[PDB]
Amino acid sequence: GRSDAYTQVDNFLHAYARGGDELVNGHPSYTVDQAAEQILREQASWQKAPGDSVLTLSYSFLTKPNDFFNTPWKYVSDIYSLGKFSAFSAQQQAQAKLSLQSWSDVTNIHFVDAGQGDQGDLTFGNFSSSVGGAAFAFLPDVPDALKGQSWYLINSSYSANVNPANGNYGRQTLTHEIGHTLGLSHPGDYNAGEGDPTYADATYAEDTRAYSVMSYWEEQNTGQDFKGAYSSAPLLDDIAAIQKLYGANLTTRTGDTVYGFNSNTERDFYSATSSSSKLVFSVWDAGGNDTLDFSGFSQNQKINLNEKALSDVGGLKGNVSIAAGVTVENAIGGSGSDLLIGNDVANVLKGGAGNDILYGGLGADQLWGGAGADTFVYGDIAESSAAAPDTLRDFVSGQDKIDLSGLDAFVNGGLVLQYVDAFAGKAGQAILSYDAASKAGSLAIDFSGDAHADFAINLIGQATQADIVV
Amino acid sequence: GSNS
Ligand SMILES: [Ca+2]
Ligand SMILES: [Ca+2]
Ligand SMILES: [Ca+2]
Ligand SMILES: [Ca+2]
Ligand SMILES: [Ca+2]
Ligand SMILES: [Ca+2]
Ligand SMILES: [Ca+2]
Ligand SMILES: [Ca+2]
Ligand SMILES: [Zn+2]
Repeated sequence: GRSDAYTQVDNFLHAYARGGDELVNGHPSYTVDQAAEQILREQASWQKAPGDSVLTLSYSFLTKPNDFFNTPWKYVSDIYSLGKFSAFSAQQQAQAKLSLQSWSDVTNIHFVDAGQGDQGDLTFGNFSSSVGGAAFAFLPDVPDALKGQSWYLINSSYSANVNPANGNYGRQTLTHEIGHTLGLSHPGDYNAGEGDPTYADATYAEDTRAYSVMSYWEEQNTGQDFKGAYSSAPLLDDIAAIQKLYGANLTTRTGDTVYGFNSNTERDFYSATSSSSKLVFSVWDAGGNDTLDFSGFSQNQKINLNEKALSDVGGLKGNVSIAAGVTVENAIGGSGSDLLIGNDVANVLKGGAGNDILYGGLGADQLWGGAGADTFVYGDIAESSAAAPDTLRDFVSGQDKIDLSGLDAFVNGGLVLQYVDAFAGKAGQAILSYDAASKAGSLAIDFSGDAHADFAINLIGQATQADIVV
Repeated sequence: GSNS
């Protein structure tokens, strides 16, 4: 019967499920693609020059009020006065550039710094009189007099826009407003100032800040928990939406990249600096051998390398995700008892200290349990075929375990393992080998009964019959 | 038209 380790893997593989025809929080559930279409419903975008595959947009920071600011009512019916104008401070300008960079990283847009003034396609400025929201922007389908503008509230009562920084609301606000200027709408038909919207007004269940920075709703609505942090950069559904609009950026981070601790991304939101770092990010990466390094955390973590999957990292829930179309190869756990789930390619998974559960999935994986009693789980023969077996790099008999309980043959076929020294043409025969000189071992199983191994696992260290579950 |  399926062990608890196998059950934990299965449960996490199906965590944060999306799609289908059942109600979730009183709303229909949408897949990433369905949500992306919803976010793009306005059908507004900047036009690329004929033939150009890359859209180039400039930006500038206003130094004085413009026509809209002076006479709002001539452009929008609801706004009569914006109060007093103020230019973006150095802090705001620096943070704005990081937000713009986070959008250009994922799609084919090149942002050009046009400096101080009103010459940029995109412009930024502050206002002091509350218009029912922290900031506002215009979608690209408005008159040239309003196109590309985003405005931010700064007054004695509201200070979130004064100090934007990685992980805070001010930084997410910049990313959110820039998203509007590029053509993205909120995931549902709601807006600050129009009635009194709540999550009950969302069109689909996944309209939360766990999936889109364009959402107004807390991540807890969908089961995630960022402990007060806010995503600084585009999330899973934002990436899907913007790429459908301007294309996927296939040159971003094409080298071997490390996310988390020891990051070489040069992106504040992808970097962990201490065991206290609250990470919230969705990985966009165009190539190379990449690694999710979460070695510096001591909390129990659940890491899933499959595209579109969410992971529970550094004490938060559903805070790390991998964008659709991205292949991340390796993952390193921390000192807690972690769950590491690989994907279809060859992965290097390292559990570190703690009693970890590792699941390589398809491909010939290199698995390191590290210190502690680790369990290497298998759910299908194909996951470690005789032709491309996994290698358990630091197996310690009596401590670690090889778990085969979830295989169909044992759960359903009622097969019983019979250890022998040579195959004789009988299903279920297994050969456990160990060369004490090289310290290399092996487990080979003939499930078909043709005297040819169908499943095999290479070992560095000895494994005994007592180390193999079911 | 003023999207917050
Ligand atoms: Ca890379
Ligand atoms: Ca890769
Ligand atoms: Ca661990
Ligand atoms: Ca371990
Ligand atoms: Ca794999
Ligand atoms: Ca171990
Ligand atoms: Ca494998
Ligand atoms: Ca066979
Ligand atoms: Zn908005």
